[PDB]
Amino acid sequence: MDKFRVQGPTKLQGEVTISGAKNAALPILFAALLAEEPVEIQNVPKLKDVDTSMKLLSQLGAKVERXGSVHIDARDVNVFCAPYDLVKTMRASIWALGPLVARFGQGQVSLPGGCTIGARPVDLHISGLEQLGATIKLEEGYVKASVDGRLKGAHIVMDKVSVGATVTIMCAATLAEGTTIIENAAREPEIVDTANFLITLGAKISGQGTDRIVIEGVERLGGGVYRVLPDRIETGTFLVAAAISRGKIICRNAQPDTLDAVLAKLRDAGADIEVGEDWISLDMHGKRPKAVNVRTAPHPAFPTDMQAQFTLLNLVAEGTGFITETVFENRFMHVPELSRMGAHAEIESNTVICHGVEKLSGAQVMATDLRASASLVLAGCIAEGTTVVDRIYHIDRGYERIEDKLRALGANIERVKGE
Ligand SMILES: CC(=O)N[C@H]1[C@@H](OP(=O)(O)OP(=O)(O)OC[C@H]2O[C@@H](n3ccc(=O)[nH]c3=O)[C@H](O)[C@@H]2O)O[C@H](CO)[C@@H](O)[C@@H]1O
Ligand SMILES: *[C@H](C)[C@H](O)P(=O)(O)O
Repeated sequence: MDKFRVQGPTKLQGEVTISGAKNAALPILFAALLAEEPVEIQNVPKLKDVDTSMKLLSQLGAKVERXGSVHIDARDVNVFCAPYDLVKTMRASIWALGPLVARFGQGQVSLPGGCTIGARPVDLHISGLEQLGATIKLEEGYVKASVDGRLKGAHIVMDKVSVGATVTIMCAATLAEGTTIIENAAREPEIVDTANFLITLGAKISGQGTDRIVIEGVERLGGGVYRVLPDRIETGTFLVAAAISRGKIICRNAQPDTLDAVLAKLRDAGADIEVGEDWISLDMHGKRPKAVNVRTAPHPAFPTDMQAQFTLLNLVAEGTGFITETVFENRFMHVPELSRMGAHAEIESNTVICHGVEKLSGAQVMATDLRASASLVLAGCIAEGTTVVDRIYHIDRGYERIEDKLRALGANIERVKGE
């Protein structure tokens, strides 16, 4: 099992080109199960979850290939049970269910996996599909859905905001008979990107990006060419990397408007930020960041996917700052690991109270999920001495070539294999 050995401290500065969003590429790949003409998806990041999704789609009978772009021809899909091994390793696999039921009248998918940061039920996906007319039963761990004929449009008032369930309902509604209105819909940029991809195929959707999405079902979806938007979490991760190391960075192929909350908190931390049509620059002017208070919540509020990274920022910042996590109930595993590197923090229920220190010390650490693992690698870059982050395959799920990108910013990092 691979690890990253990092030698610190190193000031991270330079430039990085942001890859396509992990969390837009994934729902779009599964939405392609609805397409009855070939599709070309551009700017797809080379990530472990994308590899898993391509294999999963192939096992359903879709013809899939890639490089920068992924090409999919789902016209001959003929298997409606997703394979357990591919389903259980990530969260995105749940998105195979809705398209299979909407287009073929049936689908079976085991409960998903992915980030171990909460119980992560899928009750809202099930409830939404049931409201669209699907009959669903859970048996031996598989969610089995079916419908005789087409799904039927419905006015669905989500009783909890959910990125994934909004996607499931929106995608399935594109082939339903009639109009579907999703209330309390998640507004994330990836939902807007998935909607625009579906519209490219011929779907009729409006309201994406707002709390109310209206879908008018059509008989079938066609094909198209679509470019995935930039990864806002990767962008935020590199901006934090520059901030905590008192450096400067320019992120290219970025989309500033997907990061209003994050950029505002970085400015509160003392960063000098400028933005262009497709880039973001951050300069600390050699200064240590100032601690900030943060509360995660659904988009456009501060994203839970940037929470571990900002915990790190506060732990090396000037002063005390808190990080309140309201979206997931078990997303503080990075804290005890950063404490072993010399950080000072206390956890009070859903909030981490951070007291910034001047410098961290290298240590052997390990994170059990994607963003926590990336945060430990960033800590290693600025810590004094050697840090070894174990189980880094978690990072591969959401970052394309983080090693090369950090190295280009000045990091001393090596991927060590086999012990
Ligand atoms: C593959 C992907 O896109 N992953 C992202 C997606 O995950 P994901 O789609 O799983 O996020 P959700 O928004 O659905 O989850 C938010 C909250 O709702 C709860 N919930 C969710 C679904 C459901 O059926 N029932 C339920 O109770 C969750 O367990 C959590 O407490 O959005 C999260 C929140 O921005 C991100 O952190 C993930 O990186
Ligand atoms: C970590 C939360 C990842 O983004 P997911 O794919 O498991 O959601």
